[PDB]
Amino acid sequence: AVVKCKPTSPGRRHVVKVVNPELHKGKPFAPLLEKNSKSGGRNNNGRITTRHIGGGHKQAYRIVDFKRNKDGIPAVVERLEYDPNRSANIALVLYKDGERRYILAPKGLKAGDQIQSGVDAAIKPGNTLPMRNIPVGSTVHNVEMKPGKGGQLARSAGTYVQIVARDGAYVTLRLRSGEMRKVEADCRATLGEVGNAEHMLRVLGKAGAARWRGVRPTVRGTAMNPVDHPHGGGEGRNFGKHPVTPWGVQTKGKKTRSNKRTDKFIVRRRS
RNA sequence: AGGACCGAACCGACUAAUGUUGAAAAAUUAGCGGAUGACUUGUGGCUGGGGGUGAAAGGCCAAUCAAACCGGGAGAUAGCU
RNA sequence: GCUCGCCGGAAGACCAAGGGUUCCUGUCCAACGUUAAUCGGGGCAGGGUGAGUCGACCCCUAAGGCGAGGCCGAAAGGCGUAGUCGAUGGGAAACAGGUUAAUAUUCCUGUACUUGGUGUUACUGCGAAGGGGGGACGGAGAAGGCUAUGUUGGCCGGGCGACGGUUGUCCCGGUUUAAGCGUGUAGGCUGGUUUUCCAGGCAAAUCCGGAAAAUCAAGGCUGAGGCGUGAUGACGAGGCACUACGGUGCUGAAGCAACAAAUGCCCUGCUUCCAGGAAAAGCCUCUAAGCAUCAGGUAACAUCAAAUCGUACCCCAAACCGACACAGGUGGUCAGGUAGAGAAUACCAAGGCGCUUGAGAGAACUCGGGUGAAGGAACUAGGCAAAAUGGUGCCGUAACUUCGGGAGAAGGCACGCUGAUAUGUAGGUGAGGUCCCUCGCGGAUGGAGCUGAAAUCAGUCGAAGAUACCAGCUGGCUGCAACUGUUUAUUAAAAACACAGCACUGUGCAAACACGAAAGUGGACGUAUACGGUGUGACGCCUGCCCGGUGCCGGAAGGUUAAUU
RNA sequence: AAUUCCUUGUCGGGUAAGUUCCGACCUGCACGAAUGGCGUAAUGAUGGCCAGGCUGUCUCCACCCGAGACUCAGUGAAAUU
RNA sequence: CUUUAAUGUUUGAUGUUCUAACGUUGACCCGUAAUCCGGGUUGCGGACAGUGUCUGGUGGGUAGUUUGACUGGGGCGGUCU
Repeated sequence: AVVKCKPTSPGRRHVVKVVNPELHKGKPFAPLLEKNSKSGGRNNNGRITTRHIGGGHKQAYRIVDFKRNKDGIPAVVERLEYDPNRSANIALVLYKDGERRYILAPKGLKAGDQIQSGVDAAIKPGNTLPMRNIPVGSTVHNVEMKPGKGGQLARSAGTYVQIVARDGAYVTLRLRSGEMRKVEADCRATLGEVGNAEHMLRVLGKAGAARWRGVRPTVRGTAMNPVDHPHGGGEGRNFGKHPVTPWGVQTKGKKTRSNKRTDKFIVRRRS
């Protein structure tokens, strides 16, 4: 739910929280936990490869099952849980055989509801079926791109994919980015939209909030002496050159897609 | 409840005087700021020189930084002293 | 040796790190000590560090490192699998007292305990590089229940006062006692027991998980403290003989209660919040492959073993880092008394010091401070500095405002001591006693004693009652930046850098991008409500005209145009 | 105007007297709308200005307490030449 | 030997399709009590992609260098036969 904190302090006038009581107010399922130590934007060589990353709050990894290959065995939702490693919330489900697993939580899922995977599953939100058996004009999430590896698209808070057509062993999709992609007509997809849609209306409010997320401050570059950045310096605020990345790339329109390996599944890239 | 309030430890270093072959190759005294947090601290670890890191000052990288230090090319070259 | 003065959340005591004999004793004084030196952290010699329980080694791992093969790479070599190292973390066990010139939870006395090996006996399904469980973990807040400890009283011993008073509501001191064993409370959590079935846990499983029934509601786990035991002991103020006044054997009284009470224990708890909170082993269970009048397991007793290294001393400092016996720097632990909100401040206790040149004189001038006639910022670049303000409670409190603030706005009154209300109140604590009982560390009743505010009235001293130390100057107009923050270690803390927010743009995942000759890694065990880059910089009303130029994104008819031919 | 050369712009405010400050005027040498424009409560060891209190800051110094200076003893440097 | 159409042959351009090269940071099995690697099976792509040699364009991202002299100081201007 949406709620705006009160201006009891400078640092709360603009903070906005996304609260939800349905989430489990307790410890998570340990057997599905894994240590996730932070890196800091560095690599095996120790060099900062991705800037603006460091610190943040400790996190343990919740092993999520994006494949959903347990077919013909229904599961009941035990409880909704909070996962820091992603924006959407997850759901601990209990299979009839006694095995529990985590999944992404669709829009209107609850605790106690049932879901089933496979080719003979029902057409309801939260179910997983190969897109071959999904009608056209439907809406799915956690879409696979190659059969067997697991969902890779529409995994975020409120991201959904819409199926537009089915030509052969392929199907055409419009992703949340407006792009029009095609994938094999056997890649499993999960019905419904990921439910955290109020995650975008959130407001951190203060700088320290972004630092809890493991984010580090962003220094522009215009105040970065010429040795450090192309924009560099100058007496005052000159900036009389083209906007450019560090390492010299435009950043203001220049397209940088150079795959040329797929180059078949793209139809309506965007805009 | 709070990057909330006063204020010690703790962390800093705004003003002044002293000191300036100093007690000290940046301190002392008197006041000053933050003080549940983008806080602070111990231990150990990673990043190596046209590179690192940098809430960015051309700042820091062993009292040394507009390209560290040791050795070597090297008895560089010096129409200048 | 008698005094004086200083620290006393240390300038005291115990450690890590680091140093490595500076420790103790004897002896010496050239040099070292900023002076002398009989002294010394100096020289010389001798002596000193005693562990099954402390720590390390050892078992388990974190970040990370190395890395058989392997992948990649002109060579060197780089990345990395299985694995192996790696604490700053997890993992069995000792307390008190006494003792040496110098060591001790290490020696001695007493009382305990833990993990293993072997053997006898009795009863036996044992077994893993595997499965599960557990270990296992955040921040803040909230009390309650205890203790450490302290105060008073009582008890015991001593004392009757260098000057008035002092046999009394007088004065001084002591009033300590552990681990462990046993008891299982305050209290926290969880519903238990039995039978059957099952796509799960890489196969199996009596374990875990899941489903279905009957049957009982009481079963259990965890748990500070207290009590008892340990303890007819030990220690003990002080005695009595030795007594070189350097010191020894024996003896040694009381050894209770109440109140207050922690930041520490119950508490790895409870409650609540988002930023959602290590791993692995030991340990508890499950069985497989396997072994069965075996081997092995369990239980009791018995016996043996528990090695090796460190252990002195300093450790906010003269012993470590600073070239010095240097106003510096240095992590953790113990945290008394009076007043106080307090770990501030003042004065003190234990204890430890007076800072390794002194003596005198009492000029200018300098430094650090104290007071000041009248005037009161006339000083000065500038109220620089200094002076001033300063506490609790009550009344009261502006424009403006994002309605939270502004605000401790401003400003005003009252603060002592004594007595009474009340021979010490309200409150808090709570014994005996009575009653109850599942007879217990119980519940109720009961209120002794202890403890003790705050206010009112009255009276009273002083120039002055927040009397010391401690301890906001205030207000008004205004620029810039929203704010908290960050920065030029060592002349610049700012209007700069960050910032939440906004926008443009790129990126469909083997993502863009970045580090890399490459492999590969990061981004991310993420997937456009995401990530990267750029600029702007809370919020609020808004963000206008121009695509010629440069760049970017697109597009076509033609022209020009590389290697090649 | 953190931007205004001319310039102490002009008027008014405040002062006995105000190149600074405040508020208006516009002739903006050379503001201007996310290298953002105009406002903005709160905040700030921020810049500037005016008041009350306060004072040895000053008129104008005076006296006093201590540490040095001075003298004796012991030890015993330095820049410079 | 001036000339043009169905075939054979030839190479060259486009188009559709296939799989055997190649790719696979898809699935499963084994080495193997191993998310590396390799092998195998299968699927998806598929002669594209990608790499090598050559070549055009772009290229302060990174380098090595240049940027004169006279001169009533230098610069500016002017001059240099």
